[PDB]
Amino acid sequence: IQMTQSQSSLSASVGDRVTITCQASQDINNFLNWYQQKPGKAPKLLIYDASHLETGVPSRFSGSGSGTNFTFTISSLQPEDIATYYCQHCDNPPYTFGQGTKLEIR
Amino acid sequence: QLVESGGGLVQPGGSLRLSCAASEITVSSNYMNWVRQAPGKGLEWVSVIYPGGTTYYAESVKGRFAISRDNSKNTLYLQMNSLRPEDTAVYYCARVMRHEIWGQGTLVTV
Amino acid sequence: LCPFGEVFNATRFASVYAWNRKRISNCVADYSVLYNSASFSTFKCYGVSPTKLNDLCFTNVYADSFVIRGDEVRQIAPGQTGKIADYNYKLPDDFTGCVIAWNSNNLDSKVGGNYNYLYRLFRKSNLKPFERDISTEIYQAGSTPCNGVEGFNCYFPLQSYGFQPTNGVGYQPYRVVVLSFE
Ligand SMILES: *[C@@H]1O[C@H](CO)[C@@H](O)[C@H](O)[C@H]1NC(C)=O
Repeated sequence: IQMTQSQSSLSASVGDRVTITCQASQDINNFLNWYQQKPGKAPKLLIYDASHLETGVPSRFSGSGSGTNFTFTISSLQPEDIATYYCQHCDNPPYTFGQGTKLEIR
Repeated sequence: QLVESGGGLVQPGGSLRLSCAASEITVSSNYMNWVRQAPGKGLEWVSVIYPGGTTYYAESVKGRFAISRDNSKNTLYLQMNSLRPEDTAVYYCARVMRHEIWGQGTLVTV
Repeated sequence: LCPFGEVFNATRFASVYAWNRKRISNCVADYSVLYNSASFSTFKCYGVSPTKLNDLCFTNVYADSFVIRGDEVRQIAPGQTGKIADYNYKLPDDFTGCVIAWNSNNLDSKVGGNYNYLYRLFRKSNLKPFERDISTEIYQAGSTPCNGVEGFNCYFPLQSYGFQPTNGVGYQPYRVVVLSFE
């Protein structure tokens, strides 16, 4: 199992819709978590099991996909949302992280 | 909440006992995760300890570190033995499988 | 004649956290008919070679049944650890028996999600061999009393497999019958 993120940097404007794709080798049925990390802080969990939303994060963040490909969608971008995002396999040990995608505002 | 301590420099080949102190959370009743990060690079997995005492380590670092728990002080301890130069990285202590809460973080350098 | 035909074709199968067991005695075993069937995909035998089963006759035998995922079929074996072999069903290190496992992507493959089979996630200590616990009291995660109220640091100690019709081979349901010989 080798999780991969083909892209490494996506830029957009405030209020735009941004999508991120995470691919997985072999097959993980519905086991994947989306982690967010701000510069210089401790990462915080955003979405668990690729479809259910955590409590506290605004509803504008969403996740979808299944089988091989999964996607993370932001509807309205915000000026204070520059960070790095990771996708982690969390079914059974070992848990392999991804490469990470850094978001840039313009 | 959680807290890490024992960060610093150690000569190649040494050992250390990193401490993760937990408050409001019983360490003897939850899955615990130890995750390391290189400076500026992506996250990598290191270790996990189950509530029942079973423990799993990473494939590339198997047989050099040991995780344990103490109920008297409610703490998690990690003892690294036989380190190397690339072993330097920022480690963390987190809770998994319900309501992840990730602690501030310590730095270990050679 | 033995009642084997009943356990291998019964219309209902219990989940893994409340697995049932049966005792069989005073019958003529016929491991042969099950020694050539191609339906079974994992016919492992531990302690006793499978060929010499017919010749020797024992006193008391036990049969247990579960419904488990594709990955955890390997965990039903002595000296193994994991989320299932340690908190739901564990085998003694001196096991002498058989572990038949076959595929059930037709009878138990519910459409739109079953959410009827559940396995035990949270506990406090490991399990002694052949230990069953049907109790489902609320588990606590901190010093704060929980007084039977679900919420923060108060989790239901069960999880529901998600069996569906289009799942991959690794996650499709499997049915396991473990035979133990006294
Ligand atoms: C279960 O039913 C099928 C269908 O008739 C039959 O082929 C099979 O032999 C039965 N199993 C046993 C153990 O009798």
